[PDB]
Amino acid sequence: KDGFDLDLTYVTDHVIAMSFPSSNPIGEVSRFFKTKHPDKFRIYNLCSERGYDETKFDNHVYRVMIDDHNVPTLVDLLKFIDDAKVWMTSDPDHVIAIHCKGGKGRTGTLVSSWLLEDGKFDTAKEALEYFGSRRTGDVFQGVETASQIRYVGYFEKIKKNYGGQLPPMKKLKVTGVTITAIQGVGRGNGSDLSMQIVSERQEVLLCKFAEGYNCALQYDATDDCVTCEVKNCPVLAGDIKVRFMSTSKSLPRGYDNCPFYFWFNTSLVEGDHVTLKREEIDNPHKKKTWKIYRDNFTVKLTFS
Repeated sequence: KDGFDLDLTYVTDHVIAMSFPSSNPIGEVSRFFKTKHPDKFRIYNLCSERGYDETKFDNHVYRVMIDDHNVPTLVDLLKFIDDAKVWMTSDPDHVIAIHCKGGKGRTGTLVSSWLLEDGKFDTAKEALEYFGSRRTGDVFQGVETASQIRYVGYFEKIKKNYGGQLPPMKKLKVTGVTITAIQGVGRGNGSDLSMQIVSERQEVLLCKFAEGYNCALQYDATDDCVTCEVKNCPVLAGDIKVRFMSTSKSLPRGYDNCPFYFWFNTSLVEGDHVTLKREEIDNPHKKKTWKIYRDNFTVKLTFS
């Protein structure tokens, strides 16, 4: 129309979400920002997996390293918010454009936190539905995973309860895991399952439930659940991902190459446990899986 053919959306007049500038061919995305926002744009590339020629955008590209179907570190989220705040407030015509690839999970985690920082919404849930409504009211139109939703909620908590800065440090050891509604999940008794805890991109603990490898499994058929005592957990600090793997052929992988997983940050855990409902766990949150993960499916981690 103005001669551009692009997956690009104005979420607001000064906040753009878009797809990856590939070589949207990069020469056209580049021409677009140089034509409609000359000297007044800043681009954010959220892809851990891929960069590009940032000189097509006059070197005004800020990188946040986020894995697809995952979350930024909370530190990186807050740094992004500071960088965008300085850019956005130094000139009424400055704009920010946010992207990775799918225009959706990673992009919506940062756009929705930005919309909270700018005061347009009071709650993560409204900012999330609002971004969902600009791409396509459902929070799962805003981002892809339950951890993405959690991290926008972490930003809201930081803003509201911790003065816009990180909370006092809390460190944890996982000593137990409990999974309810286990029938129908893999072998229905925990025996196909293992659990990996990942910190700073590395495995810090692996548990294999049938074998008692760093753990001991109890299956309670009456209560339709499994408990496992977790052994040898190192002290955990910061953003932690917990992944559950299965030897079972009937238990499919969703995102992240595993049946189900989640992120949490140790300083934002309340008390001695975290319990997540089905819609709060990555992969069981998708309705295509709700004959495997029933409505009372939950994962609880116990801490010391």
